[PDB]
Amino acid sequence: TTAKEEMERFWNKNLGSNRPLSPHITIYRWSLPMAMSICHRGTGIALSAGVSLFGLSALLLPGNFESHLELVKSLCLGPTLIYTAKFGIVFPLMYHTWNGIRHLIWDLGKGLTIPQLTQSGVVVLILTVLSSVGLAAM
Amino acid sequence: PRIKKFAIYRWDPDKTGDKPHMQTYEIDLNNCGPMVLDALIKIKNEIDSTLTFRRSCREGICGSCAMNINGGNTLACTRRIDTNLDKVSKIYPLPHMYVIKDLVPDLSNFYAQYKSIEPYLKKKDESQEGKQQYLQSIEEREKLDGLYECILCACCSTSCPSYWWNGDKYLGPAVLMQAYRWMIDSRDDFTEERLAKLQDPFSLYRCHTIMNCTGTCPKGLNPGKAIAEIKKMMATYKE
Amino acid sequence: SSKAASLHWTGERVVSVLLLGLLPAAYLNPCSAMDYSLAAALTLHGHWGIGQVVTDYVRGDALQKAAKAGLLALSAFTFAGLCYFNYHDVGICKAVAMLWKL
Amino acid sequence: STQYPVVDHEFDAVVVGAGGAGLRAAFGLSEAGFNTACVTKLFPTRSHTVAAQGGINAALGNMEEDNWRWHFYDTVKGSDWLGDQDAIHYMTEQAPASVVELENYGMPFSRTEDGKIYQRAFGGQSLKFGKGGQAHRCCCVADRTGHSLLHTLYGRSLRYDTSYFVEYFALDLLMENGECRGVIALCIEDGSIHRIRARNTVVATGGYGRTYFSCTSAHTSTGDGTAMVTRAGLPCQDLEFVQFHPTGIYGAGCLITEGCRGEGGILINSQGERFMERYAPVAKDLASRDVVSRSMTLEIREGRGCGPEKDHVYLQLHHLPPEQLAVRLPGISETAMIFAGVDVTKEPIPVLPTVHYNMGGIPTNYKGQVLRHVNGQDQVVPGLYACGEAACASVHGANRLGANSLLDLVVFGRACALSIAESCRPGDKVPSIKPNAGEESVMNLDKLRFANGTIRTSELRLSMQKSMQSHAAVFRVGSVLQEGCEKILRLYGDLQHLKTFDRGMVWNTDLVETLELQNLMLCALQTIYGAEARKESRGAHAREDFKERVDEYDYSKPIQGQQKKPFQEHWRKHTLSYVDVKTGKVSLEYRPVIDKTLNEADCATVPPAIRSY
Ligand SMILES: *Cc1cc2c(cc1C)nc1c(=O)[nH]c(=O)nc-1n2C[C@H](O)[C@H](O)[C@H](O)COP(=O)(O)OP(=O)(O)OC[C@H]1O[C@@H](n2cnc3c(N)ncnc32)[C@H](O)[C@@H]1O
Ligand code: HEM
Ligand SMILES: O=C(Nc1cccc(-c2ccccc2)c1)c1ccccc1C(F)(F)F
Ligand code: SF4
Ligand code: F3S
Ligand code: FES
Repeated sequence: TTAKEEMERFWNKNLGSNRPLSPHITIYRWSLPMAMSICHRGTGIALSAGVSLFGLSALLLPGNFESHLELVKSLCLGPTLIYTAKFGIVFPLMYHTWNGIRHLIWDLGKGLTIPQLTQSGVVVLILTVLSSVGLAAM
Repeated sequence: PRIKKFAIYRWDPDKTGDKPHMQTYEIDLNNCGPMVLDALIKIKNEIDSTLTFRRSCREGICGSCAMNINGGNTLACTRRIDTNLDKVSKIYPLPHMYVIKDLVPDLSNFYAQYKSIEPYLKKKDESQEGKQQYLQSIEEREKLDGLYECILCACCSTSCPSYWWNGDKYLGPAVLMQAYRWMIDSRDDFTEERLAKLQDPFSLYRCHTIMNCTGTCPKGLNPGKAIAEIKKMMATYKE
Repeated sequence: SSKAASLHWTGERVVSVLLLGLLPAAYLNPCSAMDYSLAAALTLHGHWGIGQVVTDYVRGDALQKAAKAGLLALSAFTFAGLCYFNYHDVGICKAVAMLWKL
Repeated sequence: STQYPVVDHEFDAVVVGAGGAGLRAAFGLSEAGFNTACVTKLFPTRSHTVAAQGGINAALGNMEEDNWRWHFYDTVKGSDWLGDQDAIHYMTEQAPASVVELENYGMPFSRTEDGKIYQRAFGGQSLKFGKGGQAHRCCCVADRTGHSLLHTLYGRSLRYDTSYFVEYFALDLLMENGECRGVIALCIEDGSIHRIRARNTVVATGGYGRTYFSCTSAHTSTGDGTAMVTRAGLPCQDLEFVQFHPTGIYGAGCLITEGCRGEGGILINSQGERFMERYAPVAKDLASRDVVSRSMTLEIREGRGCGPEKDHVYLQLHHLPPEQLAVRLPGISETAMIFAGVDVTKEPIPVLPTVHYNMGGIPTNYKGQVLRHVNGQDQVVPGLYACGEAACASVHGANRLGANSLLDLVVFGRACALSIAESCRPGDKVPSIKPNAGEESVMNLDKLRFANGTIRTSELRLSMQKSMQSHAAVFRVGSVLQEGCEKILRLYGDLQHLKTFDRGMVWNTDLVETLELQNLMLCALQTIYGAEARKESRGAHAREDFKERVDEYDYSKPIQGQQKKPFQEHWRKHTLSYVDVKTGKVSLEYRPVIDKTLNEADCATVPPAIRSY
């Protein structure tokens, strides 16, 4: 019996059986690395959705970009509420950017120990908040 | 008397239409060894022998008793019970695995994946074997430390979200580290073709560096690191 | 007996480091030339990224194929929509610049 | 019986055991082109031999100049002249070839300056036939030499079309008219019953350490092949010989390697005095396991204990360089800290002599063929082989040498393969078995599965373990041994009374552990009765009544003109034990040790002498 034959039989056995899947996301220990892997996907997705919405509306919707901005000025939000929208854009970008660099450092082979993860994790987290406040204020 | 509560996952396939549930046991810790396995053994021997789990060495070097204790995957024989009586130890089988009965997961696929990478020495001219000890320098041998110690407990792969969603086509941290183990054994001659065996989007390239595997390893090993080390060889090996 | 799986992976990191360099590059040097290179680097990286989310979660025969096609369409539509914006409007750079001091 | 699915498998050969010996035998058979099945109640990696730590002996002469014949002398001395020299010749000659075979397989042996396999000093070994000081021939993968041995043998095992019946509990031998036909087994996975038949059958089921309350051995060390051979009416050998390893941890009784001592580790009593200098002057704490442990046990007797309750002794390590402990003993460094909260680099480990090895087992040829005893003579059981710890070629005798069982495994596993390959052919007539063979195994299985009695399986196991522990320990006396016997027999009477709870088919551990209990008892009975009958002190068996080593001659004085003692008057002979499965009666006989080697001209016989270290 071969390794390929064993798997093919494993799946034949279990799928046709009344065996239950042991709980996973329901019971496994929450960690910062975990949350940060999740957030990288989330921010990654949100950003592409925003980029594609910007490209698609540029093809599908009428009027130039100024005509679209002049429409935002219409329901003139308070200077702080405009800063909120501005912070809500930069936040996911900055998180994904900094955590992105971390991902890249990893691919070089560097910084892959449990202490280095928790450390570099907080450095990313802190760097997000600072650069997000710092950019929104420009 | 110091009474500690254990909440344990239960399922009996030989019982008509039984569904998975939790059962709680209570143990006097003065009359019980320090490790979780000791409890399991005690509640098995004294309270309930319908409890069914894998175990052998009680030494943390066989890898049989691997399970999910209080969130993380470890070995029950190496994990001491948290003497804090206000907390209740929750014991589950290895996450996202087909449960045979109680805490006994079907590891058939796990081992088959291990087989598919050929965890043995491969020489281009094996017509001289069994007569001369091969020369490996002390420095060439250090390169295998943190790699050979693996016990195949399947804790890491079972703590791995990619191995949950894609356990069929993706080999997982456990098996992958052993592929690496043989890649850098200086005595091996099949290094290029060992890397070519991973040239598809699933076998190796399904890890997105969650590092949750390394954090969980009961033996202190770092499968995560070794995977990223594989990836680098994959991008760089010529011909 | 090609080695595409590893090449593709490298490609991703090459455009990752590219995209990283391109953000400050665009701030310091905002121009037409940056508007397009930013549009290419952005959609490609995004395309490959979502492609990973797809290959991770989309379990299926004719599904895996379909999602990958619908992603390709969305990606292509995006790159054009952006290039249209760079040609016939103020472009990615100046548009952000206007949006910010508002 | 309308309840149990009977599934018949056909093979050339069956190996029962996926340990070190099991595997080498298993894939060795497949390599010779045999359709082989391997039946094992654990996944092969989980088998004890992973717990192995010290090393595997081969006279590779890597550290100094060595000769395999010196290794020969050492083991036979070690064996206390109960070891059959023909087998010891074969093993020690094959030693280097077998160890090289393993390294060539990819076993990650630790290396030296030369780049060769690292060998270390160990208890009981010498150069120049004893006259040349301490020998360095213990080949080792750091502190985890067994783990690696088992994992590479398993790695290799995957190259051949061997059929691995993973997690199948072997119940009995298939026996027809003195000949072996295979094994009947329970498949734990679904409660089904499989009759695997073959021309040749190899038993490699390891030891029975779980007969005692304190052991280094795993929870699965329950002498299952031993019980199977017993239930067939076949004899077992030297079962009273139970190795008490000197350095087992005080807590859970986990093994701490003898390698510790070979690296420079010292044994210390309550007053700090290096007590092993007092017992063995020349060899110190690197003396034989039986001597060291009995010295330890005797140091506790006098009042020199070391705990807050004075019941153990310290193994000191902190004087050795930190980097030496890191590279040589990293695995016990971890388990000393985990189980005893001990930093090896600063504090000593609490160690106590505990049960470890079974030199007794299934009597065997140097070729690995199970021997029965007819008319005071040896006789080969057709189609039945045994190797590893479950066997007894008595390559170990009255006291096993340290780091010789991993060798035992590899050599005799291979030997079993060659004995089959060189006697019969693949695709030869596989002998047809009776339509209802192994019936009583299923009936036995059935009673235990629905066993509604008064004494729980776990409780009786405890009664057996504590009894063997206090009645047949390091030291033993006639009276104490006798109460042990009449106690174990009473506990065998208790077996008809046991309560079992789980009534399921799938993974009935409640059930298997009861099968294990029948297996354990049958092993224990023969251990204790044979122990009581042996009225001499030889190797690990130490009688406080008869402290004398009783041979055919008084080997202390000249051999010249002396009266040779008749066979039933001296004790330099193997104990052969039987038990009537029903009444639980142990009856015993004796067969001579083999003194002649395979070639006097190449390897000279070593006659008995005064044996002290
Ligand atoms: C206990 C111990 C022994 C030991 C050691 C460390 C420890 C903690 N270190 C050693 C060392 O460094 N050097 C050395 O030479 N020896 C050392 N030892 C002793 C040695 O390890 C043992 O004697 C040896 O491991 C015995 O191996 P064996 O080949 O006989 O197989 P096993 O490891 O004992 O495993 C038993 C196999 O048989 C199968 N089995 C058992 N019962 C059944 C039944 N019921 N049905 C089907 N299969 C069965 C098991 O599955 C297992 O595969
Ligand atoms: C322009 C805005 C960006 C968008 C729309 C975007 C989009 C995405 C998406 C959809 C993913 C896939 C998510 C996943 O697989 O988990 C991803 C991953 C990634 N991103 Fe971005 N990203 C952007 C900016 C950046 C920047 C500036 C960097 C540079 C540090 C970066 C580095 C990475 C890396 C290295 C990954 C892959 C990590 C891995 O799974 O191994 N991204 N991105
Ligand atoms: O699904 C992913 N994690 C995931 C998704 C949902 C829940 C959990 C989780 C939550 C708590 C504990 C453990 C795991 C984890 C994930 C996230 C980022 C990148 C790649 C992945 C994956 F590879 F596809 F697996
Ligand atoms: S690397 Fe660690 S968690 Fe993974 S199989 Fe080996 S011991 Fe288990
Ligand atoms: S999903 Fe597993 S492999 Fe390590 S890189 Fe990944 S945690
Ligand atoms: S049972 Fe041996 S690892 Fe826990």
